[PDB]
Amino acid sequence: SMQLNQYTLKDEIGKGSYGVVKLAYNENDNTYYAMKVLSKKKLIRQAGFPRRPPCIQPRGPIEQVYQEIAILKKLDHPNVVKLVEVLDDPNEDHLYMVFELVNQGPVMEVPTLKPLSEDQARFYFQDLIKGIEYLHYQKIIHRDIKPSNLLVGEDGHIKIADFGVSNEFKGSDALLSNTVGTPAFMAPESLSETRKIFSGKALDVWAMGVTLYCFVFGQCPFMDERIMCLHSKIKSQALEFPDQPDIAEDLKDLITRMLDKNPESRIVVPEIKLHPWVTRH
Ligand SMILES: COc1ccc2c(-c3ccc(C(=O)O)c(C4CCCC4)c3)ccnc2c1
Repeated sequence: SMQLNQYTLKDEIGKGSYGVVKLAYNENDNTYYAMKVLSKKKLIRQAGFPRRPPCIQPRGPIEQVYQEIAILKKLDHPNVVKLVEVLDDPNEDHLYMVFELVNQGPVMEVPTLKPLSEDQARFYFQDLIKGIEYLHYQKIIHRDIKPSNLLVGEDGHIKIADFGVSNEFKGSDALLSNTVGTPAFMAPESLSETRKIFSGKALDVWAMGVTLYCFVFGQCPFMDERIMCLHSKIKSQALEFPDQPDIAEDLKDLITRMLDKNPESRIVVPEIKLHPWVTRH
């Protein structure tokens, strides 16, 4: 182990888009936390080398980690991770973010041969709806919703984690020309060279749909090892359900509406919350 102020850093417990997460014992309150460890110089290099003056690269890449911190400081919800401390010396390269620990870790790593039952998928999906509606109300889009970023706590409820690429918008929605994400979870409107911008909140809904499909089938609905073919399938392949496991028709309807390739007609979170599959047991 190693010592960092009042914390004793132990094994790696996660690795997200940036940095690594360590188990950290706080000697002041005899409690374990999760500590994300980052290198400022490594974050700057991850955005790419800057271009000589003549999809524009941001001028100051280090601003995204400080946006992530500002976003996390704003959020207090039982289905969202809780940032408790930031350790950041301006004369040091490392940055540390301390979170309340969510003991069981990620709910699923896609693909899996052990999907969730329909009733357990509903319980976790109800948690995901609560967390996402709260983020959207706080004018936050997550941009990387997938099962591996949903942590299961001691209480069996999930918390949304990995805000590394999250964005705060002004107004009613985020207006995007391009976006980040895990390709198998990216919405079709984000994968074409077009003149048209798209809604950030509808990207999160599409990713919730791919997540729910993963919860019950253990793999994404559109999949290919060849990136160009994956993008083509997301944009042009009709959604299909495997013959087994057999799932309820109302669940198929909900997933179909979340995975509407047209973001204008795609179901919105206030409607998802009242869908018959979500409100029954
Ligand atoms: C038991 O295992 C864990 C692992 C990560 C945790 C975290 C945590 C903190 C920050 C990030 C991030 O990269 O931004 C992450 C990601 C790493 C991969 C999954 C999401 C997790 C928080 C609280 N309890 C955790 C418990």
